[PDB]
Amino acid sequence: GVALGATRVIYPAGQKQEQLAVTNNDENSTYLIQSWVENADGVKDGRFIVTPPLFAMKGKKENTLRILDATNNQLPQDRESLFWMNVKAIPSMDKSKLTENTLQLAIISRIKLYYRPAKLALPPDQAAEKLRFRRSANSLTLINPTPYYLTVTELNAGTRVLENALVPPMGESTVKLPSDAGSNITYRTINDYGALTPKMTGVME
Repeated sequence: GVALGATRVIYPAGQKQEQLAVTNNDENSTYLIQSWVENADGVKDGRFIVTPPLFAMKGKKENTLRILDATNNQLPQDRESLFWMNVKAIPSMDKSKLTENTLQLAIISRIKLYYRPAKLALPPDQAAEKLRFRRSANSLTLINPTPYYLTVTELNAGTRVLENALVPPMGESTVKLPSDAGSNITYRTINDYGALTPKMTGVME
């Protein structure tokens, strides 16, 4: 819920500030966008700040967020970094001035944000071609123990078609797989421009 400029956002050596639009589907309801960024842990750490981080707008409008460098914290270079760019978007946050703490109204849009100064020696086109896969009679583990982080969208594994997933940092994720799943894997990915790729082949081992 809420129609932000994208469903996924990238900071390719943003080295100033980037942007993310906000719009709505409905045109009656007003919204209160309340961005915060999180250290992949869902802890809100001001390693990123947003500007305006906090606004109301009328739902059918645009109001862009800009998202700017507040890291400076000795981020790694032997691997990259991943953020969650959470937005509580309340369709008008009335009934939150000391009236209990149980206002359900919160379309938390929960977006993901990549960081990459891209100063790793890993060739970023091949990042998706060294994301390994391990198939089982229940699961398909995504294997991103690589330093770079790329998205895998619409994973096809043998005789089955699977969900979108996101990459954990230098680690493995899992999606559902049947007790059939042939030895072909293919997928689309999100490259650093937000370019959802053509159908590309994929790399189990």
